[PDB]
Amino acid sequence: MFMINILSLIIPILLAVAFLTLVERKVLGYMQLRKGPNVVGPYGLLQPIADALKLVTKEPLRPGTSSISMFIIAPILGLSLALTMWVPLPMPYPLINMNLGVLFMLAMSSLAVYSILWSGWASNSKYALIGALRAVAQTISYEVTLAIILLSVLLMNGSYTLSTLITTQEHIWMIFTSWPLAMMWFISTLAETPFAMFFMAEYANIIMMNAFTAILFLGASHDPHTPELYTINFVLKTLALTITFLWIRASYPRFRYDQLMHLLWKSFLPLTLALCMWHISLPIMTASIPPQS
Amino acid sequence: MPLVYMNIIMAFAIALAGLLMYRSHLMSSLLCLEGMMLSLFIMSTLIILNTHFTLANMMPIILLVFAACEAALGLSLLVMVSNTYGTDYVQNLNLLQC
Amino acid sequence: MNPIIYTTLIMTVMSGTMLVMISSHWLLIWIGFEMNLLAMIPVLMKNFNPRATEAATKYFLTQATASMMLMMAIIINLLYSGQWTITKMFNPVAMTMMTMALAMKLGLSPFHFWVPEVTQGISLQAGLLLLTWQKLAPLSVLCQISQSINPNLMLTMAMLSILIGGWGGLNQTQLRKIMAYSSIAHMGWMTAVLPYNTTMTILNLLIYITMTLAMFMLLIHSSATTTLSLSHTWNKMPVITSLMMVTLLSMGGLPPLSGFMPKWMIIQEMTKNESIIMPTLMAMTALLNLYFYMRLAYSSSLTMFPSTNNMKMKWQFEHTKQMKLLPTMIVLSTLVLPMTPALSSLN
Amino acid sequence: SMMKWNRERRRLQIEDFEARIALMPLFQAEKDRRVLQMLRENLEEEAIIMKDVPDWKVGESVFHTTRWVTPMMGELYGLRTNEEILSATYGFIWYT
Amino acid sequence: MTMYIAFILSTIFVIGFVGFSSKPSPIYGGLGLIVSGGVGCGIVLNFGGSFLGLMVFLIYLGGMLVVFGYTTAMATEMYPEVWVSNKTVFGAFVSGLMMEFCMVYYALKEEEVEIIFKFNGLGDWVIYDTGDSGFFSEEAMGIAALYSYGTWLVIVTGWSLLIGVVVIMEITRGN
Amino acid sequence: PGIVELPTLEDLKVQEVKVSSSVLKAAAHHYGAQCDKPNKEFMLCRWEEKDPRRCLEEGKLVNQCALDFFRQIKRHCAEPFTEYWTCIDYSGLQLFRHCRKQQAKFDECVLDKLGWVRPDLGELSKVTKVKTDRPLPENPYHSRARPEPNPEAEGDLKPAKHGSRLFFWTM
Amino acid sequence: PFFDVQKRLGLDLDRWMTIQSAEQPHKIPGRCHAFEKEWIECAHGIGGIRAEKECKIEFDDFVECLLRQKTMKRLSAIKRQRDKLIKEGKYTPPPHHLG
Amino acid sequence: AGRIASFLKNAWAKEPVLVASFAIGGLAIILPSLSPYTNYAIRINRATPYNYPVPLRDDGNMPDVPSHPQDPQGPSLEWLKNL
Amino acid sequence: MNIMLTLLTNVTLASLLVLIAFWLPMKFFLVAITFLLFDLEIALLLPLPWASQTNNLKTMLTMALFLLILLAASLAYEWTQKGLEWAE
Ligand SMILES: CCCCCCCCCCCCCCCCCC(=O)OC[C@H](COP(=O)([O-])OCC[N+](C)(C)C)OC(=O)CCCCCCCCCCCCCCCCC
Ligand SMILES: CCCCCCCCCCCCCCCCCC(=O)OC[C@H](COP(=O)(O)OCCN)OC(=O)CCCCCCCCCCCCCCCCC
Repeated sequence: MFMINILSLIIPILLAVAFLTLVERKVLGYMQLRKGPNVVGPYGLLQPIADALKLVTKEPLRPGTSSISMFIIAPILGLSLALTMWVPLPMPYPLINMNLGVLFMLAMSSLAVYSILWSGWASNSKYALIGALRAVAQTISYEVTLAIILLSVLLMNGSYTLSTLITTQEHIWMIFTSWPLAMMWFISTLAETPFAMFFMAEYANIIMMNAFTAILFLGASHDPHTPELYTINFVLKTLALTITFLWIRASYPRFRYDQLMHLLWKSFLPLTLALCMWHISLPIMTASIPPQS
Repeated sequence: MPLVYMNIIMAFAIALAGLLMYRSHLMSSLLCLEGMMLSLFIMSTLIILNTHFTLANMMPIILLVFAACEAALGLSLLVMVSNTYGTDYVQNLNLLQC
Repeated sequence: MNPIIYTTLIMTVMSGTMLVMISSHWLLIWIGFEMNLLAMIPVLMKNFNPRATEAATKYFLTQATASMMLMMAIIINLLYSGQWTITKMFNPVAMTMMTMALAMKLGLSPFHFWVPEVTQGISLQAGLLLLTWQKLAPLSVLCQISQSINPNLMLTMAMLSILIGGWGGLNQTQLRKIMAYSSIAHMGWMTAVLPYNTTMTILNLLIYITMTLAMFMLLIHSSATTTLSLSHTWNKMPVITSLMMVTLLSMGGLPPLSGFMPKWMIIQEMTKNESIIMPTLMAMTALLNLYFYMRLAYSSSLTMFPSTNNMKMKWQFEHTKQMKLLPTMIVLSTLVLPMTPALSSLN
Repeated sequence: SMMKWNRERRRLQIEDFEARIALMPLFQAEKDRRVLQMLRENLEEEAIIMKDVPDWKVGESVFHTTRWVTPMMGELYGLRTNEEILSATYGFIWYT
Repeated sequence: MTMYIAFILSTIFVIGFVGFSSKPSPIYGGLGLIVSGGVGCGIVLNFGGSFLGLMVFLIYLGGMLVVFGYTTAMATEMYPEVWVSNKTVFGAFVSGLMMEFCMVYYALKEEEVEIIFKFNGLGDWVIYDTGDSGFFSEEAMGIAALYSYGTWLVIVTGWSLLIGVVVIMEITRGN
Repeated sequence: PGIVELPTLEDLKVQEVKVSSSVLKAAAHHYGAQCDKPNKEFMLCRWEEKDPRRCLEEGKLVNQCALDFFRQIKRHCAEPFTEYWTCIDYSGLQLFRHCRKQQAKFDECVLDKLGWVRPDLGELSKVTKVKTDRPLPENPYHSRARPEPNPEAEGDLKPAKHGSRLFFWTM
Repeated sequence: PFFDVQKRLGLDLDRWMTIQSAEQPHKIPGRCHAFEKEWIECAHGIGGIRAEKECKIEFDDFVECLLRQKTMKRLSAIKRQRDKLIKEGKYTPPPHHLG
Repeated sequence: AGRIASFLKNAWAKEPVLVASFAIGGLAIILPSLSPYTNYAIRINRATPYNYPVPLRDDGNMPDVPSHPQDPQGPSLEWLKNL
Repeated sequence: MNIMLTLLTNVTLASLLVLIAFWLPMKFFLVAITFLLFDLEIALLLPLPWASQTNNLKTMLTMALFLLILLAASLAYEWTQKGLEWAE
């Protein structure tokens, strides 16, 4: 029945990808004195169905100067990635308990840059070429802060096994030991994230990033007998983070590129190095090095 | 010596031959370059893991981290030769006739 | 380049070469070659002229190709013996594979087409580094594995290098091309004796090295880039051409001018190994190097050449460079033939 | 708080390791019998299958030295169901 | 049979190399190389190289090859070429397939060909040992010893990387 | 090139312990305490002899004492054994953390019924000596004869006869 | 090395990893540790010329362990006749072989 | 005094980031050889037994090693128990 | 067996969705190199969590700190000599 478990994950995540959009528009709506989708079905419950089947009935126009092969495989990778990093999440018990789950999460999430890079190239337009160039450099700039934060975070965890994160936190949320890193981590997650697909690809990244941040910094207690306790806690924590993720979507003017690079390489990277230096010696400092096994 | 072991070996040979003759593009030439180290990284990895050389697992990652110094310098040369001549085309590298 | 940046750049080039000569592990050897390449390119790209960019690209492509081709040979050795030491390799394919990779980085066999061009585009001062210091590390490795070398392959590399070294230099006018083709011919001379005796290779190394700085740095002091430009040196600096001519005569290998010392000992050592057709051929074609050596010597000091009116201006001013190590390099490269039994010191 | 909890985990890990140490020798004897049983079965099959060959007497020592080479995974199982090879060879690597 | 995992990934690695070794478009060569890099991880992972394999996916795939995509996009030749643009690309593609067809078919039939090395070889599943790693991942302990037994490999590796920075800015400075 | 000696199937017949891993780990701590000498001498054979075929009778003893160790805990408080190992088996990592009361319900028999004590931290990890009949192997690696080292140069240095002896160079 | 500076000052730069039977972390052994130990110990203080011929069986056995070549072909011809024998129904695998 | 206090004021006014990272790195690289716990850290690291403690051949006069894991002889882990 | 099975079905649903979708109806290169050089430095300091449990931890602390000091130096150099500042 293991295959059934995959569909018991991919589809609801796909629906979860579908259904937080109404949350977004109504949160973004009610924020600006507005109402959000509330006329199509009760409180816009059927609004996601109101757009999806319309989109699939819309003809997918293709640019004349577009390489079809790349134009159709770039979304293939984009969706394939966006629904793959959901598999090793230590949600109650992960589908895959890869001993190197954190590395697998990073390598495969850093692969998303290919989709946007190919989309700009395959589209073959002046707008698409720069937009791909801007998006990728913004993205490829920000794994170095991503990797260091996660690396330095995991010194006090014990290994890259994502299931071990629960044991590490247990007593207190792990933010209380690395809250300078949490703001370091959370901000970096904002910027790293056919056309019908591209909704799904980046969007699962939005929730999973917050799901990834949820387990990493704000853990829960996984009772061996009853697993529903971790389920509710995990969902509630990743909902609060995502609401915050859209809380800041309509609360700041968007970053400009020169500051976007300046913010990292001159005010985020050097501080990330110091915290990593702080969190590499502190387990040694207090003889609190964790067990890998 | 298993079938796969020399599936990398020929892959290195094909990558070497691809780098040993240029068609028209310096980027494509560079692609065969770190392709050769990929098989080189790959080939070393099977040897060390198969032989349980518990201390040689160092070598693969530093094989990659040092092949990068070639690559990083590699394109950075090309960006120079593709901004004076404009094109990465390698037939424009004959200005040193005499 | 900021002098502090340039000094550290040279410093790691020497460190990269030095690491090669002092590393037992095969992997560390490839690291030393990697660091040497990593910092050789910026030195060539110091003038920032298109010829330099051309030369650096050619040098990088052939050196990086041989570097990872070298790395492949080590892995095969690991594949067949599980070793990492430099004592004697255990796979005949790896023997040729690395011999090809090591040799290409010296530019002697058909793997030499970069050497004339890479030194041509880059500046004269950086050329001294390329043809003197970048030629010890690959030679250092070759001496260490001289036990397992394949004589049939290696001597074919020597014959071609000397033949191409003389023939190529005959047709060149740019004195940078003259030096590289002479350097290739000298490289074939030293490279022929590794299967027989590594010590004679070393002696050929120091004598060839000192000779190259003697010629190159004298060329620096004269500030000349062509044979015609070198011709005018007699009017401004008559002395410079006087020693420069005697260096050319020694470079040919005419006794008692030292520089005949390596060729003499190289012939003698191969003769002890019952190889007697081989010494004769290289010795006979060694005269080919002498022809363009005399040709360069002819139109610099032996016969004065039509100077220029503006040359009178140069007489009034004086050189500012302190030409460090130039004098003792000339003497050490022109009079040390009587002190040949110092061969025992190298052993 | 992390200092106190982490040391608690280290005390937990060594106790877990203590269980593994105290319980390892039984499997060493068990794995010892298993491979020797599997080798003896392979040689017994060899003494049933291969007679027509000119000179391939059973149980030739591939290694010159009279030591005990650790049996390499191939001739260990070798002549078994392809599922057995797949489970024995990859197994742990694929169990995830 | 999942036993085909023996050769399936390795032969895909070969055709991945022939894809870009035949000099297709630099974007296409990147596609061919990352595909080979992607399947190359499978061989390492099937051998136990989780940490080493994922690093290829990290720096080789998400790193090295991305900056190649950056440079190639910057070049943006006025007329990008396709795998059909030159028949030589297809000619090499059919050629590279033919040599691997010869090797594989020779491997599957006689198992004793003599190209360069002795060749030989059955399914790769043999060469594994029958030992156990206990509680320590043999790979992880190997690379963790970088800071313990390799305190000299680190210095030369680190020093070159900093020197790697100085050279990069020195030759791209542009005067 | 040599007979690969292999003991027959008849000698390879032990009373194999038919217990799962969780029950093994639950009683592992007390197993090591009260049955060290079988295991201690067997693995000394495994490390000294360095040959599986050389260590078979000791392989008989370790399993036999395991059965001898697994009989009294059946005879005395089999039921507390069940509850402990049925909770240990639940854990995917066999975590001893979420088994404390059931652990207490185990060792209080052996404290008073069998007179055993739960080993403390780092007790079974102690390296220990063993008194065994087994003689020290003459060459565990089956080393053959050794090559004769090259003779060492003897006699003091003397001046080189007639100097350099390099062509006409006399001294 | 060409210049054994590490020999003079007596500090280990690259000898920790040069062979597989060194002080491996946590004493995890190499696969051919036993054979390499014999080959190294046989070929010590003998010189490359003499040791290459004298300690030959040590190197050959260690090479076979390192490469898994000769006994692999022993297995290859094991299966070769098996497929060439059971196919025409000359013999049937026993129950333990079947599983 | 005057120069340094102004300089830190000069630093910490316009930019707090680099002075924060320099400080955090400063403690992170000085403090290692200050506290009496890095010796504790290496001791529990050595305490964790990965491989088996292979026994030694008993032939008399080694009172250090025990004849039983319950014996008082040999190393004592009680220091970590309160640690 | 399990891993690629999850990958296979993931792309397959990605395949079926897109198939019915299109059938039913100098500065930029500069930092990209610096990121490359930095990223390779990241891989060097990745195995740290296992390295924290070595027996030679005293030499680990100096060595592991050495990378971060040296890596920061590359950033510090790149910043000072114009460079890392967004070029034009
Ligand atoms: C013993 C103690 C050891 C550890 C001590 C650690 C040091 C002391 C604490 C340092 C400061 C706190 C940690 C670092 C924080 C970032 C530092 C930094 O660069 O700031 C200035 C940076 C840059 O500010 P700037 O660009 O104006 O100025 C920087 C300095 N100069 C001018 C020189 C460049 O601030 C930002 O980047 C602004 C925010 C950008 C993102 C926009 C969305 C923000 C959303 C905020 C609300 C949500 C927060 C969620 C948090 C996570 C929840 C899970
Ligand atoms: C192996 C075979 C021979 C090989 C070498 C052959 C060398 C000669 C031929 C070279 C080939 C080219 C042809 C000649 C070209 C000469 C070009 C030249 O520069 O000529 C002019 C030049 C001008 O010299 P000028 O600067 O005026 O200085 C004069 C001294 N004040 O003239 C000069 O610069 C010459 C200056 C001569 C200075 C020599 C000083 C000697 C001092 C000897 C002291 C002895 C002390 C004895 C003590 C005894 C007791 C202990």
